[PDB]
Amino acid sequence: LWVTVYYGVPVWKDAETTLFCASDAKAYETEKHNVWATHACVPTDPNPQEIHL
Amino acid sequence: NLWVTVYYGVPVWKDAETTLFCASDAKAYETEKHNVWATHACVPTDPNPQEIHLENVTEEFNMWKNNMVEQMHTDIISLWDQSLKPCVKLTPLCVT
Amino acid sequence: LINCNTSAITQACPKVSFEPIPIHYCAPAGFAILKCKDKKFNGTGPCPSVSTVQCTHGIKPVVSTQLLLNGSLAEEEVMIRSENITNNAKNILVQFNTPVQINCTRPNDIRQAHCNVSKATWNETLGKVVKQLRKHFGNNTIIRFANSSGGDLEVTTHSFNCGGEFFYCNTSGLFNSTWISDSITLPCRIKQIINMWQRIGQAMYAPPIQGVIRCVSNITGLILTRDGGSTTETFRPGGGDMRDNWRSELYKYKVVKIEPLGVAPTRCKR
Amino acid sequence: KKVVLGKKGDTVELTCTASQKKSIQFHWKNSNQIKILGNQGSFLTKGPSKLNDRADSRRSLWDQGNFPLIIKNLKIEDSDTYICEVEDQKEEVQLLV
Amino acid sequence: AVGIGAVFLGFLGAAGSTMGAASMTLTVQARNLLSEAQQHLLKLTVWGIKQLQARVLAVERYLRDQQLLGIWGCSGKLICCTNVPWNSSWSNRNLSEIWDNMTWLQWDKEISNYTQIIYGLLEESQNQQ
Amino acid sequence: VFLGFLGAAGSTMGAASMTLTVQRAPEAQQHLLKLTVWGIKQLQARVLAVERYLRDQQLLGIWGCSGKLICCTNVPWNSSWSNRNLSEIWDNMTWLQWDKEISNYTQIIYGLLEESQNQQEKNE
Amino acid sequence: GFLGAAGSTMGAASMTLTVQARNLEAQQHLLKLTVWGIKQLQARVLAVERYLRDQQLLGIWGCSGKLICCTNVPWNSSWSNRNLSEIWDNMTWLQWDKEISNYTQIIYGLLEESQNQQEKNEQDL
Ligand SMILES: *[C@@H]1O[C@H](CO)[C@@H](O[C@@H]2O[C@H](CO)[C@@H](O[C@@H]3O[C@H](CO)[C@@H](O)[C@H](O[C@H]4O[C@H](CO)[C@@H](O)[C@H](O)[C@@H]4O[C@H]4O[C@H](CO)[C@@H](O)[C@H](O)[C@@H]4O)[C@@H]3O)[C@H](O)[C@H]2NC(C)=O)[C@H](O)[C@H]1NC(C)=O
Ligand SMILES: *[C@@H]1O[C@H](CO)[C@@H](O[C@@H]2O[C@H](CO)[C@@H](O)[C@H](O)[C@H]2NC(C)=O)[C@H](O)[C@H]1NC(C)=O
Ligand SMILES: *[C@@H]1O[C@H](CO)[C@@H](O[C@@H]2O[C@H](CO)[C@@H](O)[C@H](O)[C@H]2NC(C)=O)[C@H](O)[C@H]1NC(C)=O
Ligand SMILES: *[C@@H]1O[C@H](CO)[C@@H](O)[C@H](O)[C@H]1NC(C)=O
Ligand SMILES: *[C@@H]1O[C@H](CO)[C@@H](O)[C@H](O)[C@H]1NC(C)=O
Ligand SMILES: *[C@@H]1O[C@H](CO)[C@@H](O)[C@H](O)[C@H]1NC(C)=O
Ligand SMILES: *[C@@H]1O[C@H](CO)[C@@H](O)[C@H](O)[C@H]1NC(C)=O
Ligand SMILES: *[C@@H]1O[C@H](CO)[C@@H](O)[C@H](O)[C@H]1NC(C)=O
Ligand SMILES: *[C@@H]1O[C@H](CO)[C@@H](O)[C@H](O)[C@H]1NC(C)=O
Ligand SMILES: *[C@@H]1O[C@H](CO)[C@@H](O)[C@H](O)[C@H]1NC(C)=O
Repeated sequence: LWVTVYYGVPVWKDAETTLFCASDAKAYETEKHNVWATHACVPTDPNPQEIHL
Repeated sequence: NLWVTVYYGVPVWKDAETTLFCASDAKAYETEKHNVWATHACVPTDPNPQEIHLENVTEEFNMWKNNMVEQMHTDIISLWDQSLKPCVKLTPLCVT
Repeated sequence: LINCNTSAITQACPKVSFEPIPIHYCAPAGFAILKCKDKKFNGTGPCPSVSTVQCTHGIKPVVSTQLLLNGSLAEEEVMIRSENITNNAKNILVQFNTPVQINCTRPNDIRQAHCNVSKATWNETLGKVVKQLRKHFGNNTIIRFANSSGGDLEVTTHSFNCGGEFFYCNTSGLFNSTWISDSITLPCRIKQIINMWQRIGQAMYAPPIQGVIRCVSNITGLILTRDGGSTTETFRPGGGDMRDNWRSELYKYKVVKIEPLGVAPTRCKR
Repeated sequence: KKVVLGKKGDTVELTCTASQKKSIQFHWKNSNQIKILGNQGSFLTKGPSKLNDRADSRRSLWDQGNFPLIIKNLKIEDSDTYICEVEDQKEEVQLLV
Repeated sequence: AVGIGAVFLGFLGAAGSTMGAASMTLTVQARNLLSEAQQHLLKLTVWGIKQLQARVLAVERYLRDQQLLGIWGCSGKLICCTNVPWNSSWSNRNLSEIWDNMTWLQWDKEISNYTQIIYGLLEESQNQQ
Repeated sequence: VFLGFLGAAGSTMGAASMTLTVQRAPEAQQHLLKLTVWGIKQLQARVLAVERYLRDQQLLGIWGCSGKLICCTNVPWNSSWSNRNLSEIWDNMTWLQWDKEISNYTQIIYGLLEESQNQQEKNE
Repeated sequence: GFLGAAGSTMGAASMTLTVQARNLEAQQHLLKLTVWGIKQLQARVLAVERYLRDQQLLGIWGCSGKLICCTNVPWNSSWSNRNLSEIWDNMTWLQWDKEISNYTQIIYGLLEESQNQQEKNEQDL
């Protein structure tokens, strides 16, 4: 019939963004990952959430 | 016969006197004592800044009653007072 | 009928490194900073090539007197700005269209510093100012650059800072000529009991560090001052009100407030 | 119009006065408009006159608005009028020895 | 202020243009203009708050205009017409003398003597109606 | 306005349009740094989720139907835009399968749907 | 963000209900200011998202944008029909809010349907 327009519709397409990395580290050990995983990382997520669809 | 409209997004401006910041490019690990101050009171810069050239517009500037200067003369007095901390000051009081 | 006491505060004073970085000045949402792109701007009056940007360029807060180190250069010619020329009490700001580099160092008496500036690049760049000065002064008058006249040591000498050490450079051999129609050395003396430019009152610092002290900068400015008498004109330099240092870099900026809500008459209905 | 008298050699106190007591940049000039004193921020700057080393101001009083001119060693040549410039108020004061 | 701070700068794009050519492109532009170490992390968070204490300020400055447009009838409409008659005592100029030879800045030097009165008349005209 | 707002992508579009409108020591002295840093990540996600809503209320405003969920317009369908029988694309088809079908023409529908408001702006 | 102003009169509220939007160095404790800088900013995004989720309800009932909107759903007698004079004279908006307890949930249910009836009325002409 006629074109109608909805908002709030549950659709998603795809993405090619740049994800950021978490990697919970120690920040004082001289191991080479634990000195890299504080250079370009973040503390890991406290209370993560995961929903089943 | 002619009726009042309303428009949103008209290129009009006034002359206001807000309080702008600094937002410099500090490193937040140095101890240059500007990078100690610019990491606390100044945000990071914008890497893709906006710059819009205009049409035939002649703005009446001023240079000697500018009020961005009194918001730079404060943030450098409030730099040097926390950067070059001396050993002895002598500031008068002179109470009436 | 008044009398004044003088306090004496005493902080803990280490030797802090101190170099100025470029600091922008942006505003919050709902405002804008206009920018004058006219490359012949007197400072006041209608600027025809106005652009619109958020904040200005990285302005380095370089505190100085008698000169304007490390600033920004004019586009085409030497500009000369004042609130009212022939007021005789307004500081004539002067920009440069070229950097006059200045090596000013303490070698290995610990308060002793020469200050090398080339006589080739300075005699040209002081000559360009005499062209732009006779534009406002009659094209037949003699222009004489004296050294200073009295006052405190911070305004009578090129006082600046270099790695935390408060240099005090004597510039009598820099403005000495009299104009008609290889490398100078300047005897700088690091001081420890200075006056403050923030407020009124002296400050006493630590003794200077051990080692070499170096800072190579660009003189990109001047603060001259006329001495209007009763004929030639005597242009002795000056400074000291530190707003004039930063007035010469916020000179092409204005802060406006966007008001996007128009009410115009038309012939609409409903 | 104010006026003052001195004998010889003494120290006078010719005062401007501002309105807010927050250290407005002032000056002092003679009748022929040569600079005598003047605030430059929080420093002090004299002018290339005959009084180049015999003039002074109280630096502690600039925060309380008053900008005096103190001339030591009054000679015979400095009998003149002297003019403040605070913001616009050219407050003239004439001195005779 | 990357979200709705670049919108307010885009309003001033066609300044100094004529009043007809500046109001004609309002619909066009707004669709286009709306388009970690130890010592670091306790300073890099204040660089994340201060970049959000102004980005949120671009939101609640933009919604303080739609709360103002919504009082005068039309909300969400850029070009909008109202049932209030234009008094000639604001300006005694014909519409041929207005949308052809004026820029938008000259209106702030012409009707701002009256621009708080018009905002009251636009209130009641969409209050009782 | 949120980002985990519609994770209810069921099966029936007729039922989806119905629910379209109804919507201890892990510390090691660093648990105040985990909750502060990821507090920002839950604020950079919520504020951008607001500015996506305001970017879309201006796009629904150009189509005239702003501040409303189900926008009924005054432009008919076509034959190129997956001319089904209004039963296979409304009672047994998920929205993701429907969005994958007309994805070739969503940039083509949006052009004329702007023009259908400008014609309704001519009679004013 | 849209709060109130002291209540204290029902009639004097509706005059001043419009004017709430009709016109308008530490470096030592970096956890006292960073934690309370988020909690004072999480309470400014919620004051924006509660406004947009409440202009969404008024968008359903056709009242989107208008502060004082008027709608075509009549008073039932079973919703605490008091004197309509003294409600605006000497009463606060808190005291009126107690005067309907569970009728607010069924007042809203008619406004969702009366617009949908009006949706089936404007498209049936
Ligand atoms: C105009 O701009 C120019 C361009 O930036 C400015 O010139 C810069 O000036 C700074 C200092 O004034 C200078 O920085 C030095 O660089 C050296 C080369 O790497 C460094 O070695 C030196 O660090 C030492 O000195 C500091 C002074 O306090 C110490 O804090 C620091 O820890 C280092 O100290 C060691 O060495 C000293 C002896 O020097 C010794 O006493 C200590 O115990 C320790 O062993 C400075 O960082 C820049 O290099 C200059 N830039 C350039 C390009 O050369 C100029 O200052 C600006 N003009 C004005 C007026 O500000
Ligand atoms: C710039 O300053 C000068 C000096 O103060 C002003 O010139 C004098 O102004 C006084 C006003 O009290 C007059 O009585 C003199 O006749 C003026 N002298 C000269 C030589 O002009 C001048 O007016 C100022 N310029 C501006 C634009 O304000
Ligand atoms: C700054 O330097 C100048 C010269 O470069 C000093 O001025 C005079 O210079 C001559 C030689 O050129 C000397 O014979 C004099 O003794 C100097 N002084 C005077 C008072 O004439 C000037 O003194 C220097 N400034 C300071 C503060 O020392
Ligand atoms: C600038 O002025 C000229 C002169 O009339 C005009 O033709 C031109 O359109 C103006 N510029 C803009 C961008 O409108
Ligand atoms: C600066 O130049 C402008 C012309 O561009 C002129 O109107 C103004 O009077 C000048 N100001 C001074 C102080 O010379
Ligand atoms: C400086 O230049 C001028 C003209 O260019 C010249 O008259 C003068 O001799 C020069 N001085 C020196 C020291 O080179
Ligand atoms: C000074 O020079 C300029 C350009 O060389 C000239 O226009 C001006 O008339 C001169 N001034 C005089 C002769 O007084
Ligand atoms: C200026 O020069 C004269 C003579 O050359 C000298 O007596 C005086 O001390 C100098 N003053 C300064 C501040 O250099
Ligand atoms: C001096 O100017 C040159 C360009 O003319 C620039 O590259 C250099 O960095 C400047 N020196 C400073 C800012 O110290
Ligand atoms: C999931 O599918 C089953 C079987 O088709 C159906 O009964 C149920 O209602 C569906 N639930 C949702 C949430 O889609």
